[PDB]
Amino acid sequence: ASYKVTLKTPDGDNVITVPDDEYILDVAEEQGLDLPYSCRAGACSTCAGKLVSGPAPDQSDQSFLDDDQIQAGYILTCVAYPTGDCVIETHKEEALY
Ligand code: FES
Repeated sequence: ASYKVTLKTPDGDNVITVPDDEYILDVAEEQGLDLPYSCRAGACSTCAGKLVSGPAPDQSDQSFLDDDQIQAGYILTCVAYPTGDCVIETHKEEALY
């Protein structure tokens, strides 16, 4: 299955198609977007984004955000799979400090 993921970047909004078994960061980069990252292993906050609408992405592979933050919609985009059409704001790391 695939989903329409709207990424709202500081530069502009981009609607891309992401399959249910690929990570959002991976697919965004394939489409020419430049999103932040460092570890790419779910263990830091560099790739953080925030869910604006749509179902929550599958974060079973993330570990850095606290249960509280997954709670509130923060997403580690490097290890997040989409689970429905959704809109995510990227570059949100500063927001977690
Ligand atoms: S780049 Fe470290 S958690 Fe995604």
